[PDB]
Amino acid sequence: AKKEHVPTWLQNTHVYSWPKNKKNILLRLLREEEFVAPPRGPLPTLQVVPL
Amino acid sequence: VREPGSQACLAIDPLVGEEGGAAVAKLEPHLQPRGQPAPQPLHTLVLA
Repeated sequence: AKKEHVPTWLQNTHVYSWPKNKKNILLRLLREEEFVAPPRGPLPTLQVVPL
Repeated sequence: VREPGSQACLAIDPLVGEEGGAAVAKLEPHLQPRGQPAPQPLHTLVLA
């Protein structure tokens, strides 16, 4: 297949090539994000120094 | 004339928490390998 063979409305989502992206396909089916962001920390405390 | 001694300007610098920040983690599924004796589809034929 080639990109042109994907129906237009399907091009608005992720397109997985096989067998290149089989791990990505499995992750998609498992409904788990491939990258897990660390929790959002607190806003850094702000330090002021005179001049 | 007045002296800025007491009224001097202030610089600022955040207290970044990067030194103690957790890292971004990548997930990989442990594929059940076909290199190991994984099963296969039993395509059947008939001896007539």
